[PDB]
Amino acid sequence: SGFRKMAFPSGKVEGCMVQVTCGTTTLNGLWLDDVVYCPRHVICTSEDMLNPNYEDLLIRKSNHNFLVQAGNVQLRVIGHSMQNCVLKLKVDTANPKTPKYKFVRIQPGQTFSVLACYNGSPSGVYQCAMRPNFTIKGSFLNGSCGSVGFNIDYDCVSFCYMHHMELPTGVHAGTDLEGNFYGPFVDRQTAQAAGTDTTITVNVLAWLYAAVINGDRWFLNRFTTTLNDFNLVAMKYNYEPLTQDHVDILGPLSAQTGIAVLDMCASLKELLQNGMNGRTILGSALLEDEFTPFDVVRQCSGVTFQ
Amino acid sequence: SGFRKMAFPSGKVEGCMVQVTCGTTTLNGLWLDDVVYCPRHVICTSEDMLNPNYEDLLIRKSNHNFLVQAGNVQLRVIGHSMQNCVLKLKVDTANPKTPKYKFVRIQPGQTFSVLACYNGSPSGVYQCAMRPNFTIKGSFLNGSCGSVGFNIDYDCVSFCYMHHMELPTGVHAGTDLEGNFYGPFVDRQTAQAAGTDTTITVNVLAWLYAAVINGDRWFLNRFTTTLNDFNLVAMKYNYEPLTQDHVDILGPLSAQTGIAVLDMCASLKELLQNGMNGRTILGSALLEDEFTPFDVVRQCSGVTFQ
Ligand SMILES: *[C@@H](O)c1cccc2[nH]ccc12
Ligand SMILES: *[C@@H](O)c1cccc2[nH]ccc12
Repeated sequence: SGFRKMAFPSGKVEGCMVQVTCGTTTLNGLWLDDVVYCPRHVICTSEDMLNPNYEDLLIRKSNHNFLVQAGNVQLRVIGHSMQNCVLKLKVDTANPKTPKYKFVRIQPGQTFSVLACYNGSPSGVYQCAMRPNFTIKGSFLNGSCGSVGFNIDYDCVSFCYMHHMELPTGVHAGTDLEGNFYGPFVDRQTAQAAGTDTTITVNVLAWLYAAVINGDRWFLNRFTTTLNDFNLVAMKYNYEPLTQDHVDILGPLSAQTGIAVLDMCASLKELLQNGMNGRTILGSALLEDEFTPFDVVRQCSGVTFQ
Repeated sequence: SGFRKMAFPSGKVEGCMVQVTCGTTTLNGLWLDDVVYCPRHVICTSEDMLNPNYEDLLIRKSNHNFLVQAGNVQLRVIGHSMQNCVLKLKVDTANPKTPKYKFVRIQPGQTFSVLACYNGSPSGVYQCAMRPNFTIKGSFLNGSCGSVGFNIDYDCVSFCYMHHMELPTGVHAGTDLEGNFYGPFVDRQTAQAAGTDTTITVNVLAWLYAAVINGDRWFLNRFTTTLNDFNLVAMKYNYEPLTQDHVDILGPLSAQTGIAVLDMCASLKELLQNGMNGRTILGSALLEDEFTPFDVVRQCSGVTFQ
């Protein structure tokens, strides 16, 4: 028992992190096979950081302008190209630590692990969710550009996020590993901002089920509600609508706890309308929305990876 | 910016995890050089699990009774011995992935990373603190015995915890890597229970400083307090006393924020006496006590490891 924000073991990703330097900009790159992936903003100078034409900036570069270091061993760049907002550097050495991997793009509401890095050296690992507004509430300092987010399934690493920048509210924006931004953000200097967010309803319900599995029951009740009536309440409190597919996805947790999904919706309705009245759920005084139904099932049931 | 529960990168520990089977009990072991460390309870059967004499149980064992598997490769046990509550199995192969390491014992109030494992395969990583009552609020299912907790300093892994058992409130107890239990717990079947806990005051103050660094200031005030007057309030709310050494340890964070330590104590006094009145600090509606001053400085300033 217990319930923690749990990241995937990071070893398979640690062996891919390298340092990329170009001019006076140093950031992180991801070394898979004989390609290093990094944010294209590495080719930018401070004056360039206003409205850059990256195609012009890149044609002016030579392979030898890119200094790539894997630990204390230098990698020879032998080609370079741009894909959307990422750069692809061919090096003369395939990474012998390349795991089996995929490049996947995730949905708002999904979670992933982040390996924060600086100067190509991993610093820490933590769990994040992609917000409905396509930002993530990360923990990043300068030099963390190019740190990646990922999930692991058996032995295969699905990379889903590369970090690019911090927005004015302190939240973070980046791309998938094809270089396409999550949300309406750009890698140039603008007044861009997060814009309005919502709470991930199906994840809150999953977490209430985690709580019942772990012995917190004070918020349960005899009442039930209809899906339409719950969704009218979700809308008032800025929760996102609950669909029949969400209900279906919650079936296994409902069957394990014996609590009908619509019954747990009635409990959530009461919690939004009454607050918590000084009590806690799984050590939190707030309704937590950064655990998916899958996250709850891995942690309360117990699957590993190799 | 941002502030997350952040674990150390787990790769160096993943390469040490193995599976140990004896009879019908399977759990995790830690393989360093040519020794595998695991809980001595592995030699116990269900009837033995009432008041076992482990010295008798162990003399009845042969090396060949211990099946040790590193991935899908079997390790030959060539010796065995008991140290306090851990078992030490000599194998015929030194682990080529052995990091530089130390066995350290930590203090209540300190934090560490936990690599949860099952069948010798790492499952997830998360951050924990050692509670004042010598338990930890972990996330563990059956088969997680022998999972370890650790910190990393530059390239050196300081192992501080091996997991043994779950107590009736759902919290967890284990040993240091010398096999000495944290707190008044034993590896036999009793009615043992956690017993009363307190809140780690210096860690709460560190986290308030993290919040100010990250832009949360609503809880600040002009007031100050004396150390004795704060400690009278800490005692009412079951917080642990604040010492002059705690004040000294908070000096760097105080100097960075310009907020005197005793001023931040006056803020904490107000928060205990008034609650939070519907607001949050670093995304929490509770006063968080599982970040040390060191944790705040690594994350709000930014050190890595190799
Ligand atoms: C580094 O990830 C990056 C990418 C885009 C824009 C930007 N500005 C400062 C760093 C940075
Ligand atoms: C496995 O860590 C362990 C250690 C002591 C007592 C005990 N009971 C069930 C598992 C276990």
